[PDB]
Amino acid sequence: KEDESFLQQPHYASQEQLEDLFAGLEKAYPNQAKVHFLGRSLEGRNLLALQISRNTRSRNLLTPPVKYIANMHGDETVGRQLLVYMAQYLLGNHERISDLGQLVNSTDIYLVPTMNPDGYALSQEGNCESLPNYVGRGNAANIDLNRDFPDRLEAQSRQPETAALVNWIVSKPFVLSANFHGGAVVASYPYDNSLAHNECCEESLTPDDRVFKQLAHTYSDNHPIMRKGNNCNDSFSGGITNGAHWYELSGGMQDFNYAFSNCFELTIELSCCKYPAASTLPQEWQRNKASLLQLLRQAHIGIKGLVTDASGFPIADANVYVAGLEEKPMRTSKRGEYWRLLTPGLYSVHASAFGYQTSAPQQVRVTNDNQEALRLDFKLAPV
Ligand SMILES: N=C(N)NCCS[C@@H](CC(=O)O)C(=O)O
Ligand SMILES: *[C@@H]1O[C@H](CO)[C@@H](O)[C@H](O)[C@H]1NC(C)=O
Ligand SMILES: [Zn+2]
Repeated sequence: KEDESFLQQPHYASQEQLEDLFAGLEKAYPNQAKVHFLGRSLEGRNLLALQISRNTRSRNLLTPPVKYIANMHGDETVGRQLLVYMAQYLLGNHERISDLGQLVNSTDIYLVPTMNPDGYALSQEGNCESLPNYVGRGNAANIDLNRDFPDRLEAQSRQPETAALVNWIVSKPFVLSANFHGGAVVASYPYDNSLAHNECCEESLTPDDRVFKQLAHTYSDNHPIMRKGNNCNDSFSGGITNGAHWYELSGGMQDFNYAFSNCFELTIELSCCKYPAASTLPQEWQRNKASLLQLLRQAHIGIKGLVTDASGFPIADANVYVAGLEEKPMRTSKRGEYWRLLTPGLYSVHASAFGYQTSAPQQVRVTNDNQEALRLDFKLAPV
């Protein structure tokens, strides 16, 4: 069975240990592991993302790009190690274990163990609670990166780390995403704030709330402890919550994904203790293992397709609308691809684009039973 050797030596991987491991994977696995440079922190540390794919050279048409980010708050560390574990796990098992082999073949996966090296470096292993000043939580300038992203409710010069990720997030048609935090145990989804700007305990839901709730439940349902809902003195029905309803915050990465791209990002809290000890890590792995795989496979629900010429040629930046979800259109990729995550049910989908007559609508029955999103294409005539 499984090659999970990465557990035989519980410890937190340093910046050097991380760069070193990502290079090894790249040479260990020439065609499926590739390292991407996103940028650098204030203090020179590399912000890196390991891509895993069927073929790292390109992205197969209609393969969903997805990302996992961790450790944006430097003192919230478990997610960090879990992503380090995932990388090894996927690679070293994908040819041996069918499910995984199939996961990897069908999904374009990016792993970012840390997004705040400087923050991490300043944090102290063992601290369940953050430090004085919230040192380690924010970056080297002590600003909270989860307040530093553009807000949907209203041109860089943010923190290096923010800017890097902003650039990245809009650079590819990411379909699904999650970022990991510590302090509590719960699956949180958009929106994190509202026009009312309420302190807490008031839902600020998303047009795609159903799907979001399905995503959050996918992770929590598969997490033996999160599923409970009464962790760290918190009470979260079904182990999930709306960001805003928990408490509002502005400038977060989560809502930035949704509002400025196609991407559907969840916020996931892994532990009550922000920075637990290594010996804890092997347990955290076994719990989150299923929830991290199953969530990834949620990037396959709904539909996907091509908006194309009469020349049968891809229209980029086309819009694909779903009746009742018209406030969140999908914008096609340069190759005219789109993936529209959907809850089970039946929908009328249509596509439009400037200089093109808006397509006639198509009705589709979305059962999320099969391995890959239902194909559904569009040809548009120029006006
Ligand atoms: N209440 C909302 N909107 N989100 C909770 C998750 S992010 C939060 C908690 C964390 O850092 O883990 C933060 O402070 O950024
Ligand atoms: C994944 O891709 C490999 C190589 O293309 C192929 O041999 C295999 O059938 C695919 N599916 C898996 C690993 O289940
Ligand atoms: Zn956090």
